[PDB]
Amino acid sequence: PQETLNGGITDMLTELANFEKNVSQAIHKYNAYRKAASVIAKYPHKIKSGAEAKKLPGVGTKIAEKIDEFLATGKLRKLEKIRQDDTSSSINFLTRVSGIGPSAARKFVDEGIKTLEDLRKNEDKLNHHQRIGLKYFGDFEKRIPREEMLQMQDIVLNEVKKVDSEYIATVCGSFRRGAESSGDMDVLLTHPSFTSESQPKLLHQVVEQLQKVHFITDTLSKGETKFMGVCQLPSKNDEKEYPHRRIDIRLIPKDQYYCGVLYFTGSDIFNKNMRAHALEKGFTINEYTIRPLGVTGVAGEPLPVDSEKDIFDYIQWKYREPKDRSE
DNA sequence: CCGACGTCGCATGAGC
DNA sequence: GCTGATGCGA
DNA sequence: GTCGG
Ligand code: NA
Ligand code: NA
Repeated sequence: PQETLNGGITDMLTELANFEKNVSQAIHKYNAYRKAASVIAKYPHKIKSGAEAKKLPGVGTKIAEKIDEFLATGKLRKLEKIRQDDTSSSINFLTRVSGIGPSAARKFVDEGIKTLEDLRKNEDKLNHHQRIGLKYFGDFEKRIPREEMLQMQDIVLNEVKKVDSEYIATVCGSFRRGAESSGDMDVLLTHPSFTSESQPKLLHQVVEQLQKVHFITDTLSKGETKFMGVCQLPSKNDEKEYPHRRIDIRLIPKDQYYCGVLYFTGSDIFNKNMRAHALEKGFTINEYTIRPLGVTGVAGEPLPVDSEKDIFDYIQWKYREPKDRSE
């Protein structure tokens, strides 16, 4: 619903969330504030009091108090104070650079490094990932229009097939669900020659070809099963250059591919709902396999999966389009 | 009261 | 130089 | 910070 409903509250909780991750380094508190921010962001009424919000799952006593304070005063004293905190706001800011987490950011600010320009003056203290993150700080914070994602998909699917026409490639994430914009490109890759009960170069040569035609421009990380890096659409001649994007490519065993596609398609809320059905039906679904319990709860061997629908079939639920997997 | 809160590949440091 | 923990991102 | 065993 309209941000004007409870935007101040959700923004406040989101701010508090970020400080718990990046500054307090308390990851579970961060997820709590986000869970509260989300359940409120889906609430179709302008909240009148903290008690009204406390009814919602994810909102407890402390946030109810904070909502009371915000509603009455228009702000939150603890948030206002940490905003002005030069050390804390600087630590929180540096973590926006990909590769710089809470630990690196605190180390930087300790030794007087607070800003992007500070990072620029100090390259030899940055690792390879962080340098890329610094290099593309702005572009990485931009979202990717679906039209560009399609143009990116065209290039990925084409070069992948050109390497070996037996490769199977699927762009997952919210893009596969039909989102009008994406944050990055998540590619899932497989080959009939690759199963669980069974080359080290299946991933390399796909990455290699995408570098060869200058789609992939940088590499954050690269192993035998997982690639994380940077890509860029070809500049339409004299038209303004496209922003560099984040792209992940992972090689999954064929017998685990469709459990992988299902999981990385999402949504998170949908996955939660989905593998909670499965439990009530005697099956355990994770990222890799679907397995059966189990009179006492001993999970048996992974069931054969040749498609997404195959998984739906096991747990007696009808196949639902990626379009309709918001929850 | 008090533990769970996802899990893991890769890069990198520490430990030895 | 080998083993394993840590930081990071997803 | 919240939930739940
Ligand atoms: Na609640
Ligand atoms: Na970061």
